[PDB]
Amino acid sequence: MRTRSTISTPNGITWYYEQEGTGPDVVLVPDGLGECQMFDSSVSQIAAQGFRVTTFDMPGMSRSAKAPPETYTEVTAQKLASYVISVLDALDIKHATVWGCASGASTVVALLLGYPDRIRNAMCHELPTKLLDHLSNTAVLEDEEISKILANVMLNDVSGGSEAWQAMGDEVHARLHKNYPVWARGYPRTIPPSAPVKDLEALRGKPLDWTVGAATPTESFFDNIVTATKAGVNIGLLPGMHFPYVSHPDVFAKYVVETTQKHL
Amino acid sequence: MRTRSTISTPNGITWYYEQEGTGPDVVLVPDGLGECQMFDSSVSQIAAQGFRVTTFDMPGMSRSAKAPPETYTEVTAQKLASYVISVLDALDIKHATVWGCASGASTVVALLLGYPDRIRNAMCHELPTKLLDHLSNTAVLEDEEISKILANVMLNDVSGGSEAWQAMGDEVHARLHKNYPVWARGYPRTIPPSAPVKDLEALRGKPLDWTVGAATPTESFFDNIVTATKAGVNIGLLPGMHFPYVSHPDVFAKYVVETTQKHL
Ligand SMILES: C[C@H]1CCC[C@@H](O)CCC/C=C/c2cc(O)cc(O)c2C(=O)O1
Ligand SMILES: C[C@H]1CCC[C@@H](O)CCC/C=C/c2cc(O)cc(O)c2C(=O)O1
Repeated sequence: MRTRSTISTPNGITWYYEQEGTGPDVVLVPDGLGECQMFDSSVSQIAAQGFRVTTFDMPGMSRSAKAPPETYTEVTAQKLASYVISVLDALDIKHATVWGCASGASTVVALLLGYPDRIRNAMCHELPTKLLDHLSNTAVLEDEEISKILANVMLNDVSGGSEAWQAMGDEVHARLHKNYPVWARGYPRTIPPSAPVKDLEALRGKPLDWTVGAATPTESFFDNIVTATKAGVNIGLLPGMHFPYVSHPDVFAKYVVETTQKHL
Repeated sequence: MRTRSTISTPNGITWYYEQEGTGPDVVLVPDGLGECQMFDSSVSQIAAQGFRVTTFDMPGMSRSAKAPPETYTEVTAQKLASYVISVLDALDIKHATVWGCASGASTVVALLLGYPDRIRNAMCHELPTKLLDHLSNTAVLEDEEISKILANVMLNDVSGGSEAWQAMGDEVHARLHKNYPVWARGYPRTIPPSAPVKDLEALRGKPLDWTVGAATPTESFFDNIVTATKAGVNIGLLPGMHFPYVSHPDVFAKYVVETTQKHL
């Protein structure tokens, strides 16, 4: 049985969140698009091994759109880690395993470095460290231009699984549609320079497990692989590209549970 | 003015080879397909910056097909390094900068480790260290079935640039056609276990520059990036996939000259 509800935190944000299961806490942090329905079937699968799985739309996105502007403009890993700690405080989640891709990847690493007593272990996927002009440039476009371009980039290029991406269904793509412009304006200029992965030696020894997409072109996250290896941090592959929890939910969920079990 | 000629080495191989320019020696070793026409426009570009550029079809391939069977069956980095040393002996090339992709990548690092006095510096691209069963399994297919499959894999998937691949023209594709089966039967089962990168500390400090394709899916040469980083070896990207000297000849040739200049 899945809890679907809202909860507020004193930084002005009213989070849509979901939660299933009983056990050690595992938290699934969304990617830049902030849409936690992406995790839907994995939440059930992780929870069915023995875990409490919690997830939530991110601030200004989808059903957590009721939030102040500092919360989705000039976004940084450190700001997002703060937000996620706040919703963990509110849900009384004291010690959490965390997953995150993209801006969520930067969030979970910032979580791990910033709040080490809170984080049992952190799985980051495809941590954006480099400014990409094709993304940054969309921000100056009109909202509806942005949705069209980005919806298409996800559908045809980088879902890692187009049928799975389509099958999320119309409600989700209608929420995504509204999120594309707030993401485009809030994330790509300021998320990469905030990458909390320039201090190699802070990563060393930490309980951190890094993945990249198997089918993702090598240039996108080449740098993650270099950085992990310099720092001794476990690094490997999941199938797909940026959304393995959409395209390969079974392999995704198995990986989250195995990795969490490694750290109980 | 380009020398196009043959020369014979005492291991039974008659090499087709080409050579242009005057300067320090730079040697372009083909990938598994053994076809040196792939380097055509680069040979002129590299040479025009004050190098003597040499290249050749590989044994049992294209115009270097007159060779004994040991030279293109159960092929290995160490065997290939031997073969190229032999043709460098014959052409009286005493010190050489070397490039190689794929089996050529393995060859040039075996060269570097095995004949250090001979190798000024080695650029290796996409060094195959893993057995792939989809490749190994083509070997039992009918020659002509292997050509069709493999011609099509290069054209549609892994060229890194279809137009450029097509533009090489009919003569080269007709030589490739014959090479695909010799390659499939000779290389994929035995080239990877011969990977001369299991001794990390032999690589350390050597004058080696490693690249992978930018557009190449991350899983194919993930392991190169890990291995280079562990060994302090310089590692970066070129555009395209397995054949940057076909798809991006300009950036290929610039990279070979810049990198060679770093080592005079
Ligand atoms: C929203 C996803 C879209 C993936 C598109 C994907 O194809 C582009 C992948 C590289 C960029 C991801 C990205 C980069 C940033 O600077 C900030 C981010 O929040 C992301 C990120 O979350 O990417
Ligand atoms: C000729 C190309 C095949 C291109 C398909 C290419 O996409 C196949 C995947 C990469 C591996 C290539 C490879 C592997 C080996 O064990 C030995 C080899 O000589 C190669 C190699 O030369 O690769």
